[PDB]
Amino acid sequence: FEIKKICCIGAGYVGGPTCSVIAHMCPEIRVTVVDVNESRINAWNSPTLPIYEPGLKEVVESCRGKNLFFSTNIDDAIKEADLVFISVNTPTKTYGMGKGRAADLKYIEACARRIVQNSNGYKIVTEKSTVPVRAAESIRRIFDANTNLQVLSNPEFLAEGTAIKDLKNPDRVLIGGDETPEGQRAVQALCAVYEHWVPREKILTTNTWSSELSKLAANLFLAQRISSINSISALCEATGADVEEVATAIGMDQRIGNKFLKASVGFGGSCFQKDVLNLVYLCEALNLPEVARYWQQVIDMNDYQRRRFASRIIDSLFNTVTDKKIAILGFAFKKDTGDTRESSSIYISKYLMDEGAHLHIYDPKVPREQIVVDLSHDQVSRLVTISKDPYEACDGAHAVVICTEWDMFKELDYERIHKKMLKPAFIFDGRRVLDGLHNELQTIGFQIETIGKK
Amino acid sequence: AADLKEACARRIVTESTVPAESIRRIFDAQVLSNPEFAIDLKNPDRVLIGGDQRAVQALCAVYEHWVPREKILTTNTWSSELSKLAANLFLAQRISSINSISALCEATGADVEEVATAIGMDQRIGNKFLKASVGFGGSCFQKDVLNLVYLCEALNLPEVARYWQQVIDMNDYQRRRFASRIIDSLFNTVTDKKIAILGFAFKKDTGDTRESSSIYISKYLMDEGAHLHIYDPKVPREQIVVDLSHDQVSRLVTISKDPYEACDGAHAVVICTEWDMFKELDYERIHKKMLKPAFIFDGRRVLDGLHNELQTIGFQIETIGKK
Amino acid sequence: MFEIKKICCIGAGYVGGPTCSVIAHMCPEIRVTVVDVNESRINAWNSPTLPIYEPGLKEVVESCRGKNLFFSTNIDDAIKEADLVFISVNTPTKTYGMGKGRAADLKYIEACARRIVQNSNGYKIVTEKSTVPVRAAESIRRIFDANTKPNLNLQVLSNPEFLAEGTAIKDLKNPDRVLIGGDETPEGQRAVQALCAVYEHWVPREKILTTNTWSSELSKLAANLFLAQRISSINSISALCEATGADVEEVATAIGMDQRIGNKFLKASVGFGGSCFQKDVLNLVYLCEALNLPEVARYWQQVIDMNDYQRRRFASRIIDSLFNTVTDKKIAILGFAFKKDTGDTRESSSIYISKYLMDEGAHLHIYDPKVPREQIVVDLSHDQVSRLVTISKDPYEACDGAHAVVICTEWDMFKELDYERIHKKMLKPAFIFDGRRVLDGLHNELQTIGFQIETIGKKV
Ligand SMILES: NC(=O)C1=CN([C@@H]2O[C@H](COP(=O)(O)OP(=O)(O)OC[C@H]3O[C@@H](n4cnc5c(N)ncnc54)[C@H](O)[C@@H]3O)[C@@H](O)[C@H]2O)C=CC1
Ligand SMILES: NC(=O)C1=CN([C@@H]2O[C@H](COP(=O)(O)OP(=O)(O)OC[C@H]3O[C@@H](n4cnc5c(N)ncnc54)[C@H](O)[C@@H]3O)[C@@H](O)[C@H]2O)C=CC1
Ligand SMILES: O=c1ccn([C@@H]2O[C@H](COP(=O)(O)OP(=O)(O)O[C@H]3O[C@H](CO)[C@@H](O)[C@H](O)[C@H]3O)[C@@H](O)[C@H]2O)c(=O)[nH]1
Ligand SMILES: O=c1ccn([C@@H]2O[C@H](COP(=O)(O)OP(=O)(O)O[C@H]3O[C@H](CO)[C@@H](O)[C@H](O)[C@H]3O)[C@@H](O)[C@H]2O)c(=O)[nH]1
Ligand SMILES: O=c1ccn([C@@H]2O[C@H](COP(=O)(O)OP(=O)(O)O[C@H]3O[C@H](CO)[C@@H](O)[C@H](O)[C@H]3O)[C@@H](O)[C@H]2O)c(=O)[nH]1
Repeated sequence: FEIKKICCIGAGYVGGPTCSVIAHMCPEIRVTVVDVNESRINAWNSPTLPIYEPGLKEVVESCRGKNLFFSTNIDDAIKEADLVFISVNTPTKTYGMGKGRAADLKYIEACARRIVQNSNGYKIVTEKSTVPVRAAESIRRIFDANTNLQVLSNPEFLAEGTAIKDLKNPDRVLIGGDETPEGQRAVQALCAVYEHWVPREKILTTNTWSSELSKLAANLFLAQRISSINSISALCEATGADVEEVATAIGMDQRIGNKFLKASVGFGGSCFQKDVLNLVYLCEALNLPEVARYWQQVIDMNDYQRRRFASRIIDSLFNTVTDKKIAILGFAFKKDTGDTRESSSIYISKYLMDEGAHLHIYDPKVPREQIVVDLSHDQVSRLVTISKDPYEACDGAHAVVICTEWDMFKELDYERIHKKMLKPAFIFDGRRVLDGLHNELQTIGFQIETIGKK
Repeated sequence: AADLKEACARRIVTESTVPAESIRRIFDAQVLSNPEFAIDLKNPDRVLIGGDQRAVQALCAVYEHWVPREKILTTNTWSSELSKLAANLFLAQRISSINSISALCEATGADVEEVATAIGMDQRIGNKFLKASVGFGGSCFQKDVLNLVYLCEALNLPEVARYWQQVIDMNDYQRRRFASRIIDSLFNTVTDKKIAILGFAFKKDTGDTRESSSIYISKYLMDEGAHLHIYDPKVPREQIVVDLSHDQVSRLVTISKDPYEACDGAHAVVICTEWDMFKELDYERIHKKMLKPAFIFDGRRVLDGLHNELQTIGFQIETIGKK
Repeated sequence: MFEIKKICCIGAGYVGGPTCSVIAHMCPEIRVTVVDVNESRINAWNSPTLPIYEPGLKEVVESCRGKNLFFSTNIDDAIKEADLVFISVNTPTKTYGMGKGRAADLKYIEACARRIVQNSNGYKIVTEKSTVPVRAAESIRRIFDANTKPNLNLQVLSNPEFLAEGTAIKDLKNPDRVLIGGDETPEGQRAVQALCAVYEHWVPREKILTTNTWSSELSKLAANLFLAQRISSINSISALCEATGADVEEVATAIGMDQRIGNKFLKASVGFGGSCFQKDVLNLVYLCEALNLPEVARYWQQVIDMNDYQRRRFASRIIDSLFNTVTDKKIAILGFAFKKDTGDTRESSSIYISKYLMDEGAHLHIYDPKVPREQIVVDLSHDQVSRLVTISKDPYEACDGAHAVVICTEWDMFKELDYERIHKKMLKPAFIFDGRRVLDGLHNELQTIGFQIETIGKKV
């Protein structure tokens, strides 16, 4: 049967865009996006959405109330839907066994049990959340216990900031399901939904475990690249080579690809580190410590890169930063989003705060309450100010610290900035956005240090 | 670490894969970089040339006969020497990463071929050098990782040193757990059992055996006392003897002239090189003449699909990245 | 040519105050102005009760306070009037962030340099007496080269100090040597020579060494290294003595008679204290980890670890002889200063021994002849103090009913106590743990009296 009603438990960075794009593409399907956070739902029904995603505002306003809905009423959405997406979060457990390593599956378990408490007849439950391998066996055991529901895997590959383009023109779609009769009917049903706008060559079908594991493996390879090119940047700094030339060189070899080779202060975002940690913690239970400590190097290098960079700043400021004003330009974890999950800016700020530095922080899309929240747990009242515009942040600053590649940081007037900074002045370029702009800054008198230059 | 023993350099008074500023001091008391990346010579992805200036352009002038200036990259010399290494790093690291994934698959019922397929369709990742195996071989890869590791130990960059050292370690793990897998399947002992080793080259379509995983699987099985019968189409007999020597070799190694005679009375067939001729073998013939139960360890994913036939023929088959 | 006639010293502490009082005493024709932010301190200098205890200091200060020696909170005006500016502030170990517990906190220095280049014009010599990491001057030079003014020409020197507390006045008046470092340029050597001219009034010329800034800074550290290494080395031997039957004092004598080794700083102890020895080693250990010298770092780290071991060994001997329980047991701590003839407590082994016994729930009664009472209370805090710490007005009150007497500071008076009397009112068995060897030779008398006496480097 053709899927006519779709429910998505979890209206976050996945459930919101992914269902907006399903509705814009499939006008004969009813897509209700639900969530327990009533303020989140209400924001999804607002002129100011709860997440900044380019193109997302257009897409939502094009369907909300035609076939795109956002509701707090979790039950009826499931009861009447033909397909329930699970797109809830799977953080790293902060407690109990595996604290700091294992993924917390309590929010998935919550969906699985509310689905069966609120549904009759035939429905397709799809796991889009990034789970461990064989987690779809767990939903199956639940459904075969409190007894007709099928369980599928359809991970997402959207990266935040480019989520709309990536959802309209995906490299591939991954659908994993049972190798049974009942399962292969449910898979080709989900294919039908995607086939409205994804070509069939770019829809990949496998079994449940191979799918759950492909998502982790892909994120490992991606994260590994960054760390790999990040490690080269420290190599460059010690041999006077240049990480951008080396990266450009590496990337011309077609078998390597030219993507994901931009050195940086450190990868951030909701998923990479938690997924790597997840896979490592998987490996211990499976008695696979080599695989475990192999991928663990992807995290160690990231942590190194951030620390090395944080120390770069303190060392250069004549080894002390207590009571010194420093500007942090960029708090989002990447450009063109307002998500600050695991942003390297948190980790540099927290390092600089431990030295007693007074921070002035600016970011175009990140709301101030998030920064205050991210930097706390007061120490924040004393040391952290949040600036309305950048020139305010650098007024009387000893140093300018760029942690996010917002294109506008080139556009700044460093003549003006230099006139009002304490002397001597420094710029610490954590994203290489200022390449080529050096000689200017050098003549202006700024001392410019960046990732991958001696 | 790099055996730089220079002998090329001083004789002169462009490059090899090196860690050139030593040249400019010998010469101080025309030095560019131009490393290599088979018959690849004809349509190179890119031609690397590094210096400090018309000399880069003389060497651009020579390549330009068949490579367009778009595909020719000039840089400083340090960045040229580094770029050669880091490429091989990223390449070798892809292989070790996918090898690590295979172990994961074997323990969870995923297929490394399905997982690699899904991985590589991410254009950012790219789908080259993602075919799991028993271990990467060849002159440059392991040499180049170690070389860079030493270079890091001597620049006080141990975080970096030990990060890339995992590319070697995981390759070592992939080779030993395969060997360990052969031995465990044959009831924990392999002493005096004939085992057929199929394929001694490091990749297919070469005679090159340098650092071939076949060397290390064979040596592992030699430490147990297995009777190895080795056959490889192009690798010369005497190179096998030399590669396993340093007597242990004479007591345990037969170099067979064809695969069917090396598989006769064997407990296991261990495929280490991806020669296509191994796919086309009469495996129903092999199995009648092998001891029972017969085994096939496919360290190259060359028997994919044929499993049902082989399994029904009565063969017991184990392959990388699929239980 | 150029003569220093006005000296400002930012920092009125154990260095700034004595070094300037001596300078002023020997040079009637130079105006020495010692400034500090701490108004309660400055005011104590202008009082008859000086803020620190140094034998002879009260004499030297009173000799020229109001004539050519002054103490003022007016940090701004002294800078602007001075021909020479001493930076003499503290460089503690960072208690936070990167290098916590290792690296030196340069914030106070950096504060001086910016306040100097703000409040100053014309020609001044900026001199770094505080103990800094190698190259720390170079940071001051850069601060001056970016915040420059018309006709401002601030010169930067290294003039490290070697006085020991408890001998500061004697050391400042006949120092083994003076160390001055400056850039090997025209401008620097001018300023180097102008600082020599000052010291030349009372110090022999040959004893005035001139080097570059680095060499100067590093020398101060290395000397402090070599010094502490001797203590930790003899303390190491003392351990081997209690295990073998040797006697550290006998061994120390035999060692120091070799003139290549020399016979000073071989007096084994519960462990070295004072503000500089531990931090200066750690500072250098930290400095090596940035210089990619891991072998040198761990070489010097041993000085600190041996001293931490000498202390904890002693604390454990006490606790073991009280059968590993000390709860509510009275114990007398004689000596809280880090050496005799001083009020200073910074890093005094007495603190650490008191902390080890407070973790056992003992009732400590502490007596010191010079350390002020609230200092001890501060030093033992961060109430555990309320329940466990009494501060004694005299040693006999401190030993009244005690299980043990722990001598930590070699105050000459402890050796003269009425130990017959102490013993009568102690609980038996009645221990004396001598952490300073001040009671050697009284072992026979103390033993017939009934005391259980133990000491560093003597076998039990
Ligand atoms: N952010 C990204 O780029 C991508 C993330 N993923 C994965 O997709 C998942 C979704 O992550 P995000 O959307 O970024 O996180 P999120 O925190 O923004 O979304 C989770 C939402 O689900 C709601 N929720 C949780 N449990 C619920 C329950 N029992 N009932 C109803 N609502 C519930 C929460 O209130 C929250 O608003 C994660 O597992 C992530 O690893 C996969 C691909 C891309
Ligand atoms: N005490 C000793 O035996 C010797 C120490 N040194 C070195 O000399 C330095 C001075 O140490 P001490 O005098 O013993 O320490 P201290 O703590 O007694 O003296 C420092 C004084 O400077 C004041 N101060 C700090 N920053 C200031 C500022 N910006 N403006 C004005 N006043 C400020 C403080 O309030 C304090 O009164 C240390 O770095 C030490 O390593 C060198 C030789 C001997
Ligand atoms: O060359 C690069 C590329 C990325 N980054 C950093 O990597 C982090 C994450 O970037 P990105 O990959 O876009 O993060 P996400 O937006 O979370 O997307 C990733 O994680 C998602 C959730 O697992 C997957 O859906 C996507 O495929 C995957 O790209 C950011 O902080 C970037 O600054 C670099 O430093 N250098
Ligand atoms: O998907 C793959 C691809 C290769 N391999 C194995 O890994 C090795 C790769 O060898 P190969 O790449 O052919 O080695 P070389 O022929 O020495 O050349 C490589 O190393 C050179 C030196 O670093 C570079 O110039 C080349 O671009 C690079 O392909 C072989 O043993 C293969 O069997 C796999 O296991 N999976
Ligand atoms: O043989 C000895 C000598 C000293 N100490 C102890 O070691 C510590 C240090 O003693 P001392 O050297 O007098 O301390 P300071 O008074 O701080 O002076 C030292 O530290 C100063 C600051 O760096 C330097 O200027 C001096 O040269 C150097 O002697 C004290 O707690 C002593 O009890 C011993 O245990 N055994």
